[PDB]
Amino acid sequence: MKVRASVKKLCRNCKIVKRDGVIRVICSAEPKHKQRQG
Amino acid sequence: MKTFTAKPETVKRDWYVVDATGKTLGRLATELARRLRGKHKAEYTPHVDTGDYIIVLNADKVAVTGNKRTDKVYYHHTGHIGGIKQATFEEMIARRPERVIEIAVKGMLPKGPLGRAMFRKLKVYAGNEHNHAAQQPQVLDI
Amino acid sequence: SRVAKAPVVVPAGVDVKINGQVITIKGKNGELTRTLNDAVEVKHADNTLTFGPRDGYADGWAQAGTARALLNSMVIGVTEGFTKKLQLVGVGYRAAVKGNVINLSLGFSHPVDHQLPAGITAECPTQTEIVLKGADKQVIGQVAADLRAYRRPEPYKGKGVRYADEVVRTKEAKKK
Amino acid sequence: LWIARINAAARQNGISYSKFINGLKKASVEIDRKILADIAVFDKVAFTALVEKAKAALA
Amino acid sequence: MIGLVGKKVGMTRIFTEDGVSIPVTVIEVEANRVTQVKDLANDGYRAIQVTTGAKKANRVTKPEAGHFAKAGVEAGRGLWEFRLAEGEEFTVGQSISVELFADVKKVDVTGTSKGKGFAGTVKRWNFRTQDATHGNSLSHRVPGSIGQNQTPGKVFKGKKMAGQMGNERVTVQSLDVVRVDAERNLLLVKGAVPGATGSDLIVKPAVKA
RNA sequence: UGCUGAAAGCAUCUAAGCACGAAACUUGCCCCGAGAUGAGUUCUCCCUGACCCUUUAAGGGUCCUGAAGGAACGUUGAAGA
RNA sequence: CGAUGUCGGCUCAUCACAUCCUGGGGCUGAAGUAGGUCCCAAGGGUAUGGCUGUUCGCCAUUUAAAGUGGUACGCGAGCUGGGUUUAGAACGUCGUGAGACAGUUCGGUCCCUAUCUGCCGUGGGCGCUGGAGAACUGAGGGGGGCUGCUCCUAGUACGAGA
RNA sequence: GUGAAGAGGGAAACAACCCAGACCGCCAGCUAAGGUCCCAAAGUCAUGGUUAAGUGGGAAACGAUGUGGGAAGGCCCAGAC
Repeated sequence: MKVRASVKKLCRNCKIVKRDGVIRVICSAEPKHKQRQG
Repeated sequence: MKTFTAKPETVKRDWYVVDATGKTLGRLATELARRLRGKHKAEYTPHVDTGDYIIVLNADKVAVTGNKRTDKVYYHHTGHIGGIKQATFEEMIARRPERVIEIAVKGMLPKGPLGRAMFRKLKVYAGNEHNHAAQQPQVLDI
Repeated sequence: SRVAKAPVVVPAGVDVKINGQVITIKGKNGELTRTLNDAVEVKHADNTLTFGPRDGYADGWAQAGTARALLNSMVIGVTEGFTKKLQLVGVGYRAAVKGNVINLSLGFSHPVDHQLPAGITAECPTQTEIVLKGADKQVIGQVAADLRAYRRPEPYKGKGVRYADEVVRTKEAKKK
Repeated sequence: LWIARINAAARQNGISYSKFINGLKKASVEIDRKILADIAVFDKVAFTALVEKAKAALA
Repeated sequence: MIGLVGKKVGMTRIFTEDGVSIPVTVIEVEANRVTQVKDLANDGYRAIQVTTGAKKANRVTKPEAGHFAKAGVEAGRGLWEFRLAEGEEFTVGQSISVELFADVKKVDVTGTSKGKGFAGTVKRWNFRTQDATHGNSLSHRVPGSIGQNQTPGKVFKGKKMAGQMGNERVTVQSLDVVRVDAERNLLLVKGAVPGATGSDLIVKPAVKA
């Protein structure tokens, strides 16, 4: 995962939302793809 | 160019009370400080402090609730290894609702021996108790 | 901003008191439901209602689309009730409910108990369903969120407290 | 130092010091200076009658 | 529930069948006179004054004699005050005794430690003595280095040096009531307490449901 | 970590409005503590005298003889340089 | 440069947080127990024995850790004074030589009548107002703060099981 | 070009940077740089432009449907996202 300041694009299967100021990313089908800050 | 003199033995103060309901911090601080130092009625000024007393009996009802109630630090140094003591406005008003306005009014006052003699007359009240039954302060607008 | 520009209709047989302090409503599914006034004001001079900023308060126009949502739910909570979503899943874990006081058995030595707020009813109609009844959509959401404080279900077995709405699934022998 | 009793008296009649004093500059040729503004110390109406005059003269 | 006063008679080991030998402290309890009760306008709370002797009737002054006249002037050995809350019934009409402990098992004692005011770094502050041989110049009894150099410019508050020792209030809490006698006005407690043999002890009950 | 939800008709721990959480933070604990000059508070004890001057609601002087309480003095301390 | 005591040894502080341990938990090639990695956090904690001038190093046994840094890489108007960095001696080398030496050891001082800021106990005033006496408020400050071992829940969760 | 040999107003406090080069005064006027809620003298001035945050008030490469403006293209009100 890592703490990150880049969100970019990395996997087309990701679902993105801005939550409590930061960008959150979760991926249903492709493995390990996740983000908790951005 | 002399035109007047002060007389600290003449009696003039008559007490007035303000309602904190609907009042903001910088408003209540500046509108009280100018009336406590005196810049609106009988100005001499800068020489002595010319206010007639102006007080608050219920300090908590200030309108600081939509923005910057989650703000400030009110830092205090005790001189021990515990460091500087921090409190947010929402903590500071909750323990002693007089202090956030007594700090702000003092932040709207001059400093040194006369600026201290203004603050000695600030006389903000605490405890939600009727103690003005003969003082009889009339209610003043800001 | 979109939704405060548009109206909502008062359903037939619903009774409102809406022209002063404390808004009161009743209907088919709820009686003496009331709320205290806030920064948004509703217009009742037609069978359709519209929202705008209440005088004597601040920034209520940015809140008018939010007031609409809480009002629509305040009608739903007296005309038909709300959607049930809380569940407890996996063998050896089950809820207990008095009507009245609710408890979860979910593998902790914590109490995992709730005395309920006023006007809230609790039911556990199956081995895995939980239901909360009332007229405030937020209280039946938040009582469920205290019941969702322990035993988070994992992507290896899926056992614990869950909603009928999820961002995680179980995956077996996954890549790697 | 004299400003202390001047600005505080304009600010009690709906005008700023910087507009009050310039209203007395728009009056043309007539005497007004800061050392001569002390009429309020004897009677405050004497200054009120000059501030209402400055407001009329400013525009 | 209030408090009581008595004298530290001494301490003696009582022995047990499986060990240990257990010191028991003996407290000789006085007729605690109940000289005063605070009520009307007394800061919204109630508090009682005990009195622990009769002193001498020749030594009294009128400001003390009138203030105590409501129970007669005695004022001996110490007055002491305790807070009266949740007490149900009023304390006046009988002198308080070890009946305060007829059901209670635990107590807290304010021992008042025997004075040792002379102090020192080895006696108070637990520091060593430094180098009796091999070489050392006037640094044999010291709390080490009292402050770091240059940048601080000043001495810190709360250092391990100077002051006085003993004569603290010093509470003790890990006690047990061994015997009570309301006819003799006598109390026995397990363990050691601050204060010398022949000194006066303040005690109050400890309860948790 | 969340409920309820608008900006983004979906979505969203936040903006309005609600709920939880760390050996931290603040109390409680233990001791100090109104010079807190922002100089707290109760109870008890005591005192019911005259005269003069400038002249005056200010100031100074004279006589009469004094309560409540303290101080002095021991014998000395478990209280001390 | 009319003169900031240097290395190591002893004795003892204060602030950071870039966290070794202690509380929290996220991601994972995380079933579970773990390992690998991430960051909220500096309130409490963070050995001992032998060799050397000694840090630096090495070795043996202990540990919830055997954290890193600032403060002249903290404490000579601090203790110690073996090295470096005094007069004398003694070895190896270069030079014609006085000398010189990315060559090295033996003996070698550590001063202080405390003024001011500070710190730690303790007297005496002025004050709340007519004077005295007994006692208690709580605006506020300080202290306190981690942890080893074992047992029950339980061989419970997860997992044939291990 | 200035401090060297340059005083004054401004830059928190500042030599050299900014305004200006001081013969000596005025209970006198007028401006500069800078400044006018309060500390601390003076507009919380008139009118227009921009951001939405303690930005303003330390800060990079980098990253996000944060977003107003500009010119076209597409879908677009017998019916768009």
